[PDB]
Amino acid sequence: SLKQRLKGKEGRVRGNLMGKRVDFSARTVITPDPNLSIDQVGVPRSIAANMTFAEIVTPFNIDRLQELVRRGNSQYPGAKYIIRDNGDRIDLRFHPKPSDLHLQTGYKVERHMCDGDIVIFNRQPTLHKMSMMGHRVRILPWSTFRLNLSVTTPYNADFDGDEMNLHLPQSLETRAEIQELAMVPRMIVTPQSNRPVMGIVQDTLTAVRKFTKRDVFLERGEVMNLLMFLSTWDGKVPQPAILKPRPLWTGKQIFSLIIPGHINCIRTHSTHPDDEDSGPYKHISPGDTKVVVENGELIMGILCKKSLGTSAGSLVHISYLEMGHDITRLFYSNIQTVINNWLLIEGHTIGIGDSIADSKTYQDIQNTIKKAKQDVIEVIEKAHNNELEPTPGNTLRQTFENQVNRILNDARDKTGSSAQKSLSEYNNFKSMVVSGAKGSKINISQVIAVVGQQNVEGKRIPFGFKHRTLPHFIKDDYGPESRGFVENSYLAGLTPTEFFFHAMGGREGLIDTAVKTAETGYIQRRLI
Amino acid sequence: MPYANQPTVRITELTDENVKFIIENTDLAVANSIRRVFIAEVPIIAIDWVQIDANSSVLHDEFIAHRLGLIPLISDDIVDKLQYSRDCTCEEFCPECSVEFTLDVRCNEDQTRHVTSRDLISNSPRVIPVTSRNRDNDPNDYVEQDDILIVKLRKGQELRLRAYAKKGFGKEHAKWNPTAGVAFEYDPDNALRHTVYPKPEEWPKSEYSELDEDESQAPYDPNGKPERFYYNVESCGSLRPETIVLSALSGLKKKLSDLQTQLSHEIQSDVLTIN
Amino acid sequence: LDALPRVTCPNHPDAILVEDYRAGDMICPECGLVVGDRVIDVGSEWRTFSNDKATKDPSRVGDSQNPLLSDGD
Amino acid sequence: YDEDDDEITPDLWQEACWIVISSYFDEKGLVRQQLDSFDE
Amino acid sequence: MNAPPAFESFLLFEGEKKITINKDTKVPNACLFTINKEDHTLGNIIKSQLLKDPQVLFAGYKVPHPLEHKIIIRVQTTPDYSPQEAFTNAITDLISELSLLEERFRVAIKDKQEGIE
Amino acid sequence: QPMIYICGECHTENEIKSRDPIRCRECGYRIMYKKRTKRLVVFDAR
Amino acid sequence: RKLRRQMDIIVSEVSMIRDIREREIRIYTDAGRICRPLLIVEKQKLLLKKRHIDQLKEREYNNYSWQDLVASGVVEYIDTLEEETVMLAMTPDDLQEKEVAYCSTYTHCEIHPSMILGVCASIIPFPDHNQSPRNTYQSAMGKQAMGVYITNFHVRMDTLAHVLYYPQKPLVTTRSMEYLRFRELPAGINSIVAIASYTGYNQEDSVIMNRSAVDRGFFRSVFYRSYKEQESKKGFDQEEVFEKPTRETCQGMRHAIYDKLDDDGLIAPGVRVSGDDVIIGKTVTLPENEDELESTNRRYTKRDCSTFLRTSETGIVDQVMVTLNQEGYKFCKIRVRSVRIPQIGDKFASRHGQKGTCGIQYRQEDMPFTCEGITPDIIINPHAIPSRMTIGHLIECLQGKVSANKGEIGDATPFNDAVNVQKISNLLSDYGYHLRGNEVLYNGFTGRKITSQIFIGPTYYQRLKHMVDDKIHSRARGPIQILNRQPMEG
Amino acid sequence: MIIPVRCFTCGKIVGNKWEAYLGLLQAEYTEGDALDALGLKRYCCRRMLLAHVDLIEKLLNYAPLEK
Amino acid sequence: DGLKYSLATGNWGDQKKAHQARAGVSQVLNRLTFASTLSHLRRLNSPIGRDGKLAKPRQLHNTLWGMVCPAETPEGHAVGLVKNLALMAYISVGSQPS
Amino acid sequence: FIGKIPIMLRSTYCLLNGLTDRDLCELNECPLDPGGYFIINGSEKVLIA
Ligand SMILES: [Mg+2]
Ligand SMILES: [Mg+2]
Ligand SMILES: [Zn+2]
Ligand SMILES: [Zn+2]
Repeated sequence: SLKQRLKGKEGRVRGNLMGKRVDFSARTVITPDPNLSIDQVGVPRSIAANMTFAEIVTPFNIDRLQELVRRGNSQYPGAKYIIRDNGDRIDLRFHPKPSDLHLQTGYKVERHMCDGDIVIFNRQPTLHKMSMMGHRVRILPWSTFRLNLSVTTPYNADFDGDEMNLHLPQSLETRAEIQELAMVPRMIVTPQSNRPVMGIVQDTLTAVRKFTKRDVFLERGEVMNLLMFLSTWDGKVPQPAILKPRPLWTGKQIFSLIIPGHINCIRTHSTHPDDEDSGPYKHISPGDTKVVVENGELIMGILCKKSLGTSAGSLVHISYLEMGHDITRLFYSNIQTVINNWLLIEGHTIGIGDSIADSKTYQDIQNTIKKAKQDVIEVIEKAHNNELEPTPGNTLRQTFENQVNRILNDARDKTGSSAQKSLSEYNNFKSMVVSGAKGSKINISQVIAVVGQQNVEGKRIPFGFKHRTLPHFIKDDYGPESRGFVENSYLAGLTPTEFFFHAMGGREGLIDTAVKTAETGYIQRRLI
Repeated sequence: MPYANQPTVRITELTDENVKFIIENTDLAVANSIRRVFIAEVPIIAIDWVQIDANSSVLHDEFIAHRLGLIPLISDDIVDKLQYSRDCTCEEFCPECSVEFTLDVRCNEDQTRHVTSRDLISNSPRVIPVTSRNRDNDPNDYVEQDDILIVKLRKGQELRLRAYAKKGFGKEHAKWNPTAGVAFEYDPDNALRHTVYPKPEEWPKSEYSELDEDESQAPYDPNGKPERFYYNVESCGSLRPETIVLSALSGLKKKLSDLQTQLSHEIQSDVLTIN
Repeated sequence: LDALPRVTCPNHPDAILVEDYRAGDMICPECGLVVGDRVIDVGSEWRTFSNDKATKDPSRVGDSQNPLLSDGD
Repeated sequence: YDEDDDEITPDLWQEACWIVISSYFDEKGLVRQQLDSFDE
Repeated sequence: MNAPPAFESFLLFEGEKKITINKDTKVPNACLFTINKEDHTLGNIIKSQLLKDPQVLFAGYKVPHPLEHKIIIRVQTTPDYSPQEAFTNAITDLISELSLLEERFRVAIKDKQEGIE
Repeated sequence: QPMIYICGECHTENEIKSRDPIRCRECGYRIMYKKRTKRLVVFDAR
Repeated sequence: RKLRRQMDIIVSEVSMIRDIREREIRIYTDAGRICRPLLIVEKQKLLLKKRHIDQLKEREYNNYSWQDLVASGVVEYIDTLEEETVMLAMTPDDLQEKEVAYCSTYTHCEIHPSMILGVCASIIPFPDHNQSPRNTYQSAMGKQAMGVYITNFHVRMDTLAHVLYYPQKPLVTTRSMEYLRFRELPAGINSIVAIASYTGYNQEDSVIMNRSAVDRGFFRSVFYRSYKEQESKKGFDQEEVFEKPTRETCQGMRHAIYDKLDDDGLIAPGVRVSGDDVIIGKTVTLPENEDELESTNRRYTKRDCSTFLRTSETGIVDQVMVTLNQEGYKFCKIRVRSVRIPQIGDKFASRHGQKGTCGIQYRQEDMPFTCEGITPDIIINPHAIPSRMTIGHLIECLQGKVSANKGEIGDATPFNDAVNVQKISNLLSDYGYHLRGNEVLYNGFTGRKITSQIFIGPTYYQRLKHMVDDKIHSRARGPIQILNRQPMEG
Repeated sequence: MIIPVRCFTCGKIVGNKWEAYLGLLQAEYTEGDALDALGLKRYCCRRMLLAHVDLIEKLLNYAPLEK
Repeated sequence: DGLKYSLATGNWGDQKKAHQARAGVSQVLNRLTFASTLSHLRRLNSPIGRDGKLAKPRQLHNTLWGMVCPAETPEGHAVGLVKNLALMAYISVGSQPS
Repeated sequence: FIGKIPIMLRSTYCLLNGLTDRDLCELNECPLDPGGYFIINGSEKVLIA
């Protein structure tokens, strides 16, 4: 019917007038490219040659453009079409003597994109305004859009094969407007929550804390190599922190060159280290776990998510307010380049080694598990005698279920705390958690110590069968394993019940992810 | 120039396939680059152009062209007589910048036939054949010494094609590799701490770490530098090991010399702040 | 402008007019003067959709009804 | 041959069990569910 | 295929130029050398030869992006000794040192092995 | 010039150079195959 | 129960359950119940004995089979309603342990626990060292890993097919795979993989790859697309015909060249085609004369409707088949072969669902090498491991290392007493490596060692159908929808 | 299908050693040792030859004494 | 033709008595890889309202142990409504109760 | 004669069931295919449970 065609999605208003498909567009897979600036994007030659931009001929650019017409279309940096002031559009493939087609002021020439045109780059579903931003193209080999790794965060891209959409504006008015407003350097601090919407991430994030540690010393030869990558270097090599026996630069020192000699952050330091609330103030071993920046020089302390990351009070945020977006943009590219290259001599890895611990730790953990399991039997024995005495705000069943959950959670937390402590300094796993790169304390707990009580809908595994969770258990067994506690860890394998119970809890995460995308998509739409 | 560090050599072991040696009093960058040259820059001859007349095997066409590319070629003859295809005055190919190979086989018998390098012949005189059964089977028999099963055929199936081998090198395509591999090691006791061992006792001592035989594991030295590099190049069979290394060194010498001549040409005209 | 039929080449009388399907343009072999009114087998436009749910085909706007066996349709 | 009387060692290394499991797949299809229904 | 011909990785173009030399402006008696169509193989060793020389104040190289074969070498020397001469000497000395290695190697190879042929 | 048309499963040519039915004589099968061209094609071994 | 085990009541088709707290017994003989085989344990011991196992081994010349085994009444089929009532024991081990354990009442026993897994969850190694959503993600990607999918693929004309050149059977296998014929027909390759950061082209779910490996044929594959076209009378005064279309007679004039076609009307095997070439020339003679008054000249008697590219940059025509279809009409299929070499943008995954794009490729020169010189074929970024916790990825890898040195295929059975961490590491050290897999790695650009040792070793990897050249796309002007006047769908 | 000439990883030709391996295993059961006698000293090469599958034979098996 | 039609299209009934109640019961066999074919032949499907019914018939109920594969569903849309048998699983073809 | 019933591949009425590996290999139909799927109009069509 006519009404139906008009109705909703794919209807004349919403699915067509309000949102139509457009011309001048490109779409491909993305891969990471440290070597680009932030507001650059790499574009495949095929995509750059097929798409076009209309330059209008002036007296002082005519000679270059005439050369461009002469290159034709068969080679890359050419022209597609020439448009006469009369209104005629002319193809530049069929005409046998382009040289005979003399240009003059007032003709428009539709040339292939080249290194420096501005595009709108976009990843749907477009969640917030920073999800669609203007970039400079950079033409290079092989067929994906290549974009600086730090831009992943506003976009939510995970080069696990995510797509991007690219759009090329056509007039000078839309190019100026994009260049002034939509550009990525303008997008750095978000108006949503007045914080930097993009921080240093992944390897660069791990490699930097490791680099800023005061144990790192570099020879004159390796300092030159890092200095070589830096863009805004002054040309003066800084006075080495150690003059003799042999000349050496500290990690923090070379880092002081990559920040704009002006930013003045104090505090932001909060790694786990040092202490919680008052330990460093006992005696003032001015310490090394707390970061200090003065006069644009990193004075003491290593970097992490707390200093370097998206946190509203960072090096990147303070620099943005202080130096201004263009200087913050050279600072982002530079920090990655000096820090990726140093990582290049250093390396970073993670084997099974980072997940295994010592014999004493396992005996202690197992002894911790044996105590918790005995206590659960103790609660059950107390419960069957009808002497448990309900808590003032629950029923007897609820008190029992609260109480065993308190103990089994308490058990995981004790063994979890025990493994993080038993680990050493060299565990690459600790290096990824501590920098704030990926993972968390609870992740470490799960691979090495113990996985714990699986859950569904906010409580322990349900009695799917009559008074049992799996046919393997005895009826009415309220102990730990039977109601879905996983006693082992992902380093030591799981038992069949644990594997199946783990599988129940992993699923609840898949259903939540599928539903959530729809309702948020709808709630957002109603608001705008 | 006063700073040139002599650079001595010592050869430990040499066979038909291996060359094991130590270079001493030279720089790490020389060691790494000479190694990079052994893989990428050593020229060789390999099949590069294949045209297929009739192909009825149970394997598709490009699959055959690919397998042919990868077979090694006895380039014992100085590949320098054979110029690069790009430079030669000839249209497309010629005897002076190419070698020609030809293959024609069919399975007339009821049993399965194997296709191998012995059936593939150089139209070009016998000085540049495939690696299998030429200068000798080496009393060390490789039962069939078939080099490679190119494909298999049955009654009625046939394969007729032509191939043109040319000079090219490793940093272009992997087929142009003179090496099956190359071992490279320096400072096997970690005296310099260029790598940092947590729990140093769990590492197995290397073949050259035997000096102090001591289980003490790595004596430190803070005033050290790299010295004494251990190599072990192994040939793929396409060229004798010492001849690969000598060709690499000289080719690299031609390459730097070219950079000097370009650099001199730059200062042939305007002085360009030469002094 | 009723004498269309594809002879609308102003500079010189036409012999053949070529369709550059990919560009969406009508081009003339021996000069350069597109004259678009791009028919891209306009027949192709209803058959554009595919990846969106179909089989039963909710977006169909016409049954073939086989007219070349029937006077009426 | 079995007798349940002269037997004294009924145990057997359940790593033997793949021989039981193989006899399942070796006899059954891998996809009998489809086939038996159509035959029925 | 969007990918380049594989030879494009090293082959100079008819319009491109093998080396270009441009002076710095930030600091005196410094220069920057650009080599086109090259890799870490040339760049890394020459950088090391220049560091060996005690009259070089600074020397370093990088390739700006791996997909576009180009390298740059920044060198800086004392204000009485041009970076061009140091660059020339470092290369010529390196050719000489390699040739000594080459000569010493063949002689080492000759030594008692009758299987060198 | 003929168009060969190698037969289904006997692979005797049928010399179909007209508007005749694509059925291969002698052999009952009626699926075909056009045969490789005598035209040469070049493959780089890469 | 005694009759069903005696075969007097059809075992597979009859379930029988007693619900004692409601004092009723229901029996079902209907179709559509899901049931599984289980061992019958009696008197707290197995009813199956070693005599039967030797009888099963005897089948290489004996006619004794699984059906004989069921008739011995040592196994029963138990559906989910009946599975609610049994006391099922995990293993014979536990059933022995019972002298100290809490339960001594078992009735059935699991023939093996990994059997709770379906086909795709069975290709994947050590799945229990995987964080549970990883196992779901692999089972999906497993359907997308291309391989050689049947063996007679040379005479099939599947609309679209993807075949890998050199599959390899998984170096570390699950026992279950012996029954998926997976060894016969593999899915990926046994690659040499390192978990390192490198020059950071592999951040965020991507990979650095060895270019010399893609060159030596590694993960090289062939791709076939089949086009079919029909002639059809399809009306009283319409004819379709295979012919060489000419601008002298036909009406279509599409600038695509028709020169490559044979006189018949479709191109012959071996010709190269591109993103403009016409594969089959069909024409539709339509009006016969319904345009009276000298309307002949040219481009009159018949329209063009031939089939040609739009598709892609494509490859070589493999096969052309002329036959006739179910209707009787002359009908064609033409297969076009292309050879996909792994390139930046293609997607791969290990068996843990470590899927990822290829970030850049480096020649054998640059890759960081070992003592021997084993340069990695892939470098996965270490950060992929910790949040995702596929530790199984590391265990597969360490186990695969032992398999390569021993030369014996390993065993990634998900439930065994093979104390995998300690025992494998002990074996791996005995072969002369660092016991937990690290290897002292060197830097390809400067020859210096990498300061941290890199966990390096083999792992089975998969190439996916999602090649990058298939998904690339762009537009400038182009076709317009005149019922709507906007650009086309894609 | 059919052994890759040269091991993907290193370069060492490995088709020259195939049939000899299959022959030796048919004669002598010591697969670890069989690889060693063949000369593939190193585990990249050992996975190559070890984990390869000869699919070519099912393909040769088809009726196709015609194509 | 009435059966041939149903199998080909995927529709249900002879078209006169609806078709929407058993949509998509028939499919083109996927063959991307031998494991793919083998998986589709072992597919199990589970009827629902369409695009957004959240409830218990979507998660992992305990009775699946040994019948349906615990971890193998599509990663979106029908994220638990598409199940697969395990390996040992069977389905009774039915029999006369007589 | 009343109609034509589609046959599910390699079931007891699909003629391939009575043949061995060599015979199926000779018929150019793969021995390792699982079967159980209908073939309609040139397409293999599988039912979902
Ligand atoms: Mg993302
Ligand atoms: Mg990410
Ligand atoms: Zn020549
Ligand atoms: Zn090796």
